[PDB]
Amino acid sequence: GSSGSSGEKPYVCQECGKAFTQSSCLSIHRRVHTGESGPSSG
Ligand SMILES: [Zn+2]
Repeated sequence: GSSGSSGEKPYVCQECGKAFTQSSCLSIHRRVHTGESGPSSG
């Protein structure tokens, strides 16, 4: 379900744009947030 208000899991990465169902997740994420990705893939 969804509510009609803001302030839902403030922790939201912007570099790649990935959310997390749990908390204190973005923390460890930033740790392994090195390198980039492009359309070119194997
Ligand atoms: Zn990210």
